[PDB]
Amino acid sequence: TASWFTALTQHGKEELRFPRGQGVPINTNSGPDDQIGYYRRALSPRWYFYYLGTGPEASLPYGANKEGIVWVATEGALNTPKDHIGTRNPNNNAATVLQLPQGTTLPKGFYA
Repeated sequence: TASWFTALTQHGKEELRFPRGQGVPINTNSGPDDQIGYYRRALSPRWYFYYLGTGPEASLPYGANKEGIVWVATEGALNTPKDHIGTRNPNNNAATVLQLPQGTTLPKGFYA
C-alpha cells in the first residue's frame, strides 16, 4: 500500500501547511466530490497525500487534530470516504508525480 502520488519534500524548518482550498494534488482520474484528504509526514521529511477515508489514517475524520497530519480540501469536495480511489499498489503502478495548480501557496522550503 502507498500514496498515489510522489512526496512533497520539506527542505526547511517550516512544516507543511496550506490555506483552506489549496493543496489537494491534481488527479484527473478523480471527480469534484473526491478532492479531499490529508498529507502524512513519513534526511528531509517527506509528506505523502492520501484521500479522505484511505491510507494509514483511513478512519481519521476530516479536520481532526493529529501530529504529522495536514488536512486539505478543494471547495466542493464531499465527506464520504474515497473507497473507490483507495491507495496504490506499487507493484502495479508507479507514483503519479504530484502536481498542484499553478500559483498554489507553498510554505518556505517546499517546491511542486
